[PDB]
Amino acid sequence: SNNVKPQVFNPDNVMMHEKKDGTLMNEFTTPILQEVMENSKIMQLGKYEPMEGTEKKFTFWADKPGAYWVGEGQKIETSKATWVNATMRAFKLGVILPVTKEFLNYTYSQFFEEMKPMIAEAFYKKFDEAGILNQGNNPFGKSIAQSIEKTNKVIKGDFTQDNIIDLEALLEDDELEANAFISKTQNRSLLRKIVDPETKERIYDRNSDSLDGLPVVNLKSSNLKRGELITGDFDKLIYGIPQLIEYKIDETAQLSTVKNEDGTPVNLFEQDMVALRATMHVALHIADDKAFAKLVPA
Amino acid sequence: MEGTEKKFTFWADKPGAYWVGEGQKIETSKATWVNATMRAFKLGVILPVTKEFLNYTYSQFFEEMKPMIAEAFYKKFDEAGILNQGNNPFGKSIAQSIEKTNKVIKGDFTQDNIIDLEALLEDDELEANAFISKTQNRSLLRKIVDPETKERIYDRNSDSLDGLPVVNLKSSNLKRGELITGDFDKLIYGIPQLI
Amino acid sequence: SNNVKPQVFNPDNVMMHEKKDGTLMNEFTTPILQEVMENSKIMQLGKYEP
Amino acid sequence: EYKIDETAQLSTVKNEDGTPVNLFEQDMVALRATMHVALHIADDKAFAKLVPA
Repeated sequence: SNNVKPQVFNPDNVMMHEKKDGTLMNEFTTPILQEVMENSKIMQLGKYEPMEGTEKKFTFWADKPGAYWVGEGQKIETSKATWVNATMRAFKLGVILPVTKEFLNYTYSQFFEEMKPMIAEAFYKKFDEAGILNQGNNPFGKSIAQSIEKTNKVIKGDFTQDNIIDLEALLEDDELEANAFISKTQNRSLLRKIVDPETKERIYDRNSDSLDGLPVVNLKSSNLKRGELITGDFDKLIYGIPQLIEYKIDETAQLSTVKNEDGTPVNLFEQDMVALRATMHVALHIADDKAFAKLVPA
Repeated sequence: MEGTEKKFTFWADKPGAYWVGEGQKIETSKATWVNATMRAFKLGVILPVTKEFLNYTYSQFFEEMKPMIAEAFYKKFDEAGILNQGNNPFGKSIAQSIEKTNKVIKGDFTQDNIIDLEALLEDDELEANAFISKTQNRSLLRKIVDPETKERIYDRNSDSLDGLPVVNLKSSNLKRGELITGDFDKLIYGIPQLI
Repeated sequence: SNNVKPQVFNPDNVMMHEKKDGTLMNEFTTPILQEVMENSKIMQLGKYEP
Repeated sequence: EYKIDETAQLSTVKNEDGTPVNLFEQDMVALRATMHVALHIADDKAFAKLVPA
């Protein structure tokens, strides 16, 4: 054939040195980032739990023995202890980034080293929005938002010291104490304008991002609406990581998920291409479905 | 700037990620970047003088006019880039961007409206940095009071509103009822040639 | 997609860590052979030829 | 001889939709074993058999 025009791909996920209009992309000015990389908020709030396999077992006390009053020479009676069990399993995150090897020579030599940070953020966000918000095809049967929905442990109404005290009070009604708040940064407008009419002191630190003395953590997600606030005992949210992010770089595989213009699968050896594969195994457990409560606009 | 134009490359998309079953196919995703560019324009004026005037009437005229020419340029630049006035040459200004994104409040000066006006930036994960004001707003700004605590948000001692600096335009185009908020690290200015 | 249930295969010769009912095979015990493996009878009886 | 491979395609095993199994996309491993072996019968008369009627 000796067809020298560049290859069209579907989807257009391949990075390329040459465009189909004939533009050839030398002297490329390396992009810069208007942002800082986000952490996992679950790895921030929750409790880490070492986990060697893809599954883990927990056992807890449930009943404690009694005692009796006995007269001299009366028969002493018996009593019984009891325990209960819980379990969590892991799921796998992954992505592939394909590159034409001209691109990696004549346009952006460092490309994969600059993607490695940006891949981690993508995994962390996928994990947080599953485990906090029940979003993004949550693989676990478990989340904060789903715990709240099964307990119906929800407050309705406006951000007020009235409703914010009631929100935390809803946890000690189950003999738990709140440890943090989850909110959407859009809504510190509302927290900034509530004050006690009696003592005339404000509940929210604009300076420290503390609400009612507890720390506030902000989600970047769009799924948590402005009027909504969540609180809980986050030591009851347990996570594990059987496999820290592993990267493989591959110069010879076939990618079936990207197709050539003629419909053939992309072959990395035969078409002179490279790809990066990242995978991570991550596990989530809500230790107590009652430990979380939500305030919602009516 | 090292010439009359500047150019910037910024990342525009992060790569996705997928939940993958046991032995299921992993899917692909891409990064992306976007380009922006900034160009200069020229300001100028000429001041003609009769030689008799410069000899007999006012010898230092040009040395003393230089400061006033400089001020005339700054007031032309500001009125083009803050407002959209003075037959603005550039593609866009703040008042252009506010009409396009429609981040405007209709209302009187109240603590609620001053807080909502900043909340219009928190909508988009941006934090307000300063205010731009008419100086004849000070009659309105000083009578804003918190009804519970009776705190006043305009610090008379520091020309500071809600703890943010206010900066005053001295132009006829910004009306007695109007106030502007932003993150001014997003204004970029360059000067290829000083006066 | 984000489809998390395990991959079905045909002929189904692939070894997998989890079953389609969701049983993850953690804490698995290494099998032990019931008989003992057979040698080649040809290699026992025949003449070798380098 | 044993060769272990982490990236090749297998064509003889197919996914639920009928696609071949790509070991790289699907995060898999395969062991290939091969051997060469040869046979000769120096005299075909040297063997005899008893068979039921």
